[PDB]
Amino acid sequence: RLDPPEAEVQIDRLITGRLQSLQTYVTQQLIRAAEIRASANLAATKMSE
Amino acid sequence: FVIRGDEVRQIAPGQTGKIADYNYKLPDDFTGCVIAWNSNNLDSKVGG
Repeated sequence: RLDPPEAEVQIDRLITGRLQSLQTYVTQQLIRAAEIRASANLAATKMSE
Repeated sequence: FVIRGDEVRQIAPGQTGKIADYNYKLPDDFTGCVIAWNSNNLDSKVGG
């Protein structure tokens, strides 16, 4: 629907939005992984003891 | 080159128009300058 010279702006907007979404998802995953790793360490300690 | 006085605008990068489409197109990322000056007195003939 657009000539590339002006469509680049829309493509950049979409890229920024999707990249921000990916970064947010990865940060949430990192925090959740830290929590689950703490739980797993507790579970291993409980198993051993 | 020589162009119609109304076509000077078409010389800007990333622009349409007959001249910029089929005669001479600047790259979208063109880096440089454009000079255009009236040459009516030196290029206009009574007979055309």
